[PDB]
Amino acid sequence: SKISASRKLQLKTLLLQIAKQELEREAEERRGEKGRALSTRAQPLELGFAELQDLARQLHARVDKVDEERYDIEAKVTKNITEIADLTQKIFDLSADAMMQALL
Amino acid sequence: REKKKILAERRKVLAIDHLNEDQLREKAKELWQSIYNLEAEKFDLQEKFKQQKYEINVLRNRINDNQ
Amino acid sequence: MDDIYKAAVEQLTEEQKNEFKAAFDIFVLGAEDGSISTKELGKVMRMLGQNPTPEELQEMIDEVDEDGSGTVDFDEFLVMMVRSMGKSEEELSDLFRMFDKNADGYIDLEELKIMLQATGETITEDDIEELMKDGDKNNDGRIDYDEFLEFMKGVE
Ligand SMILES: [Ca+2]
Ligand SMILES: [Ca+2]
Ligand SMILES: [Ca+2]
Repeated sequence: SKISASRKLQLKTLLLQIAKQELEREAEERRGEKGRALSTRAQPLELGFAELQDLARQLHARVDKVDEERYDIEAKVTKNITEIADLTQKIFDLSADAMMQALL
Repeated sequence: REKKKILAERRKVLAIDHLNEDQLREKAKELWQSIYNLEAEKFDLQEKFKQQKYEINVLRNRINDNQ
Repeated sequence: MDDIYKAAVEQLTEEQKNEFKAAFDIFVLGAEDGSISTKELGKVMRMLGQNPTPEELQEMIDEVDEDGSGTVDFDEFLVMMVRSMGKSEEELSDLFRMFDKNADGYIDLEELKIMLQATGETITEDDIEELMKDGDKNNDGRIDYDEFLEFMKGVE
């Protein structure tokens, strides 16, 4: 070989560190993106009696809206879990320290 | 004049229309927190959906290349 | 998985090598070729509190035998010693995605070079030539998911 096995092992180790680093940052971007989406999709409350009970009914109906949308995307994720499980099954089808003491 | 639609609107009248000033502003807080919680779950499910599409794509490459 | 062990051998201090040579020279007392046959290896394991079959034993010799001689010499003995001194597949799958920057399901040479450049270490054309050389075992210009798993087997 044209470089030492110790070098290729050093490079492989450093490659994994920075890939892990890119994974971590990607998770931090996702956190910040989630907060921005929630500030848009769930603007915090800003508070008369009649206007209050109109709002509460609008919020009550919105709860029903969101939970139906959230179910609809959960159904797609669920079939993807079963599909992944089907594709994964298709791919499947395709000691020394006691010696040194006893010798020395 | 749909019976299932009429009943679907009676659920918020039954839930809200009988509270006084202050249970109303305390019920509205909990409704919003529920909406916020559901949207947070919905965002996470959307992120998971994208990652599955990539994972399925990789799986399809592997099956084709190992056949 | 074999060049991880030769990296460990390369990083043995002269004190482990001097100790391992003393143990090896005792190991080979009586052998006519001056190497560890199944006879001597069996004696040490019979005496280490085990009991191997005469072919259970040939398997351990043949696992480090880069000689086709059914015997273990000192260099093969060092490999054997460090082999007795990785990362989960679900974790490697997520790291694999960080390489595949165009998300096509493969890592090509340029994506490998972008990651290498990101390491901070100085990279040479032989570093890159032999890293892709180790990963791509069907020399098709890509390292797929399965090749990536074997490429990284045992990497800390
Ligand atoms: Ca040999
Ligand atoms: Ca790619
Ligand atoms: Ca390949």
